[PDB]
Amino acid sequence: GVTQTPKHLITATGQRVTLRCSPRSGDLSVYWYQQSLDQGLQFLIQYYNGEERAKGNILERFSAQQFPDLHSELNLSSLELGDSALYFCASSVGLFSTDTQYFGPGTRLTVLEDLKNVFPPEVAVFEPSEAEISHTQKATLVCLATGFYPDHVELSWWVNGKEVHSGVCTDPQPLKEQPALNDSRYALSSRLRVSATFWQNPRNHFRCQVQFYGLSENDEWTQDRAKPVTQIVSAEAWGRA
Amino acid sequence: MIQRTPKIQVYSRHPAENGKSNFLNCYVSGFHPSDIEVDLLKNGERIEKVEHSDLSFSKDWSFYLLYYTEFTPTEKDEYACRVNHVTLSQPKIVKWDRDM
Amino acid sequence: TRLALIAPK
Amino acid sequence: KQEVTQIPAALSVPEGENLVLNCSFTDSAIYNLQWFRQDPGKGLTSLLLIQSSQREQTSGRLNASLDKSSGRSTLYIAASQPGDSATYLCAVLSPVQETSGSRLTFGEGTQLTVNPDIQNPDPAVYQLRDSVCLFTDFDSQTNVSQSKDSDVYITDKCVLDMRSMDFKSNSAVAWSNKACANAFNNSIIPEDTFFP
Amino acid sequence: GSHSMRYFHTSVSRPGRGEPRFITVGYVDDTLFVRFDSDAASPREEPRAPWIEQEGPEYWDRETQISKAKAQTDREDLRTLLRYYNQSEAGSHTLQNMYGCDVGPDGRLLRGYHQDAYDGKDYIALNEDLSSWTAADTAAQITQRKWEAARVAEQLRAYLEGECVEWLRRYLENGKETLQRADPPKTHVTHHPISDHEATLRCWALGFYPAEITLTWQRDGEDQTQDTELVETRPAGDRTFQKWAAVVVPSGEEQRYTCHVQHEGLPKPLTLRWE
Ligand SMILES: *[C@@H]1O[C@H](CO)[C@@H](O)[C@H](O)[C@H]1NC(C)=O
Ligand SMILES: *[C@@H]1O[C@H](CO)[C@@H](O)[C@H](O)[C@H]1NC(C)=O
Ligand SMILES: *[C@@H]1O[C@H](CO)[C@@H](O)[C@H](O)[C@H]1NC(C)=O
Repeated sequence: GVTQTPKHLITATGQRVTLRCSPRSGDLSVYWYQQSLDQGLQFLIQYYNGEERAKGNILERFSAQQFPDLHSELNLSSLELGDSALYFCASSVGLFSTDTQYFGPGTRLTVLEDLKNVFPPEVAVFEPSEAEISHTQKATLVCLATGFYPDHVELSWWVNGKEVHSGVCTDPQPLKEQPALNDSRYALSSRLRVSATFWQNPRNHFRCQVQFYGLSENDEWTQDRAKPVTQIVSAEAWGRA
Repeated sequence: MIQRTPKIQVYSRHPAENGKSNFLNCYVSGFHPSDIEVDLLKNGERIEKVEHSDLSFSKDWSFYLLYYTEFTPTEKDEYACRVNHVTLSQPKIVKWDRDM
Repeated sequence: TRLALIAPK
Repeated sequence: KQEVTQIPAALSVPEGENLVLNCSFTDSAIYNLQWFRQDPGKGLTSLLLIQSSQREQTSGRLNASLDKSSGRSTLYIAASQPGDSATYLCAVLSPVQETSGSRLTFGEGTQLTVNPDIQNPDPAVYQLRDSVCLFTDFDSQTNVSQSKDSDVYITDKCVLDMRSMDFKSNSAVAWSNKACANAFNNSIIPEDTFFP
Repeated sequence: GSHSMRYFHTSVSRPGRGEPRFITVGYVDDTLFVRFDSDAASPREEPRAPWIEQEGPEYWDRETQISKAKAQTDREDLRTLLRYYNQSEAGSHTLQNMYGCDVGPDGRLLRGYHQDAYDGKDYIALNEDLSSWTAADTAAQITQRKWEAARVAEQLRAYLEGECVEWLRRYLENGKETLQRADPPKTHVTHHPISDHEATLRCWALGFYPAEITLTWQRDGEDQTQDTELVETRPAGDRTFQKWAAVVVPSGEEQRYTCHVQHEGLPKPLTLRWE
């Protein structure tokens, strides 16, 4: 369906970003929406065959356009803290009021004042308890990514090089480690529960992969430590007995 | 391209009587396309302040309009309706007959 | 009342 | 002037029961009304599209009604399953006075949580290999309370599904880098919770 | 008897003189009750019947926005049909639409309508089953495949089965004294001698509503339809209509001709003579 690029974007105030979108094959109209915490899903602008159709309460510093290949770009310039939101792109066959729009995965944008608070997470896995194995005949591994800011993280489990979704649970939203501080580091926990016989085999390999989205290359880094760029941090376990 | 010539009827709203105010009507219908020139005439002169109805069409898509204005007929003044259309090379003028 | 329909040709 | 309001904002119900989600809009001049579900990490999925002059739409276990004269809409969900857990959004296609074209107007949304029925409850608190404590296998009526101390970190309940075994289990993790005997003292844990 | 509510639309393009001219009107039976013209100083849905003026501001705000969107949509269609028929952008072209519903004496739906035209000829029409289309040429078939994919007929069917009949009943009750109270025609016969041996007897019918009327001449009781000059029913300008029928009669046999007027405003058909 609809594809949006990039997936995540973390930059500073006063910067300028570009969000790309590609409608479905045969779709002639494209839509842009903004979903923030204090306003919900809000309409921005709509283009139809490279021409502007409808327009909402869009700021002058927001520029959008549609190209002859029907893909669209949305320029968010002079970014403020309030611009941090989830931007969706939708498309439709045309302008029929009896049809529906098809939305894409969205682009998550977080605007910060200074980037000195951005940190990648530390990933660690925790082997199941022998008391749980002997009581339920099931084994539960717990993964934990600590100390990361902002919350642009994607956690996944891997078993023998293959991603698994059965028996997997992950927290819906990361929690603040020091909620008294407004620039607090976040933390996220996840669980994977398999049969005790599967965990007892030392042939199986378990991997917790945390996909972190950090600073892009457009932002200057003048600090001693390494630049917190979009990276992957992982922890693994093999299982015994 | 479908081009249909307008039919013309020029009449009064009420039965005409010399000295009484009335309304002189010119009903054009059965024409295509919609763009049309209709003028009401008094002794050959174009009457001003002439109003017309909103455009509409029949079941065969042919349009119709009613042009009208106030007038007071006399036995000495002759009224008529002038219509020009793409289908008419000559501006057609139909005299107003009190008995029709 | 009128029909609410946007159906381009 | 077109404003959409959805009530309630959150709704947690046990598995299997029927559901009623409400939606209201101010301007009755609409072209259609839609119901979307929004999963985190993914976009919006169209559930039902009610035309302007239609009064109801049905697809599967979903039924939605529309009344423009009253400006209301209701989404009926029969036999709610845990897979229906999502944020249900109510949208309206309508124009605005003295503007170019029409657009969609969304509501705040209703966060629906269809808690699964635990077949065989078994509350217990274990300890995992540090490179954390695991309160797991507790019924849906168990309430997980946040830790009083900020240095002690506690997550909320979360449901994993072992599909090959028809097994569902709620769990929560509590840890601190400063014992699993008093980690969940704030929560109303069942006294039958097993402590090895 | 039976009643109907219809909406007419006409968009005429004027390449170089600005945006296309757009005029839409609404009728209940033979009574105009709403109008919208794009050339007006303030393009708004305006009342044309005293019984429709009792609707609130939300009624006129809705019908104005729906007519404005209809105007803008036809402007996109006028450019679209230029490519369908390979026509120059310099010529003026017409787009017409008409939709409505007929109801019976019990108020139930009798027939729903929706059909479009381009330059005076049929384009695409909603069939009587409210679930299919009839296209006139290959260009209209392009539109047909678009509307079927977008399920346009489903909204039309819902409107013709519901909103069209419900609001038509509201207008018939709110204007009962004008929409359901027929106005009989005022009748009289005039004499016009042509020659010294023949004359013309014209049977007048004035100020009647609705426009449906039947004028027939009878000579000793026989219908003179072959020799009856009949003119089209014409609006008087005050919601009423006019019509007359004339027969050339020889001088001295005027009393042997009788006029017969049929109208729903008459409980009994009226027979008149030259007097
Ligand atoms: C928008 O951003 C792109 C890339 O950042 C840039 O090339 C373009 O000039 C900007 N403005 C417009 C109107 O596209
Ligand atoms: C939702 O609408 C239904 C419709 O009758 C009503 O019974 C119910 O009370 C409404 N719910 C709320 C929370 O207002
Ligand atoms: C748990 O306790 C909170 C305390 O505010 C309450 O709001 C909630 O209804 C309780 N139950 C659940 C299932 O969260």
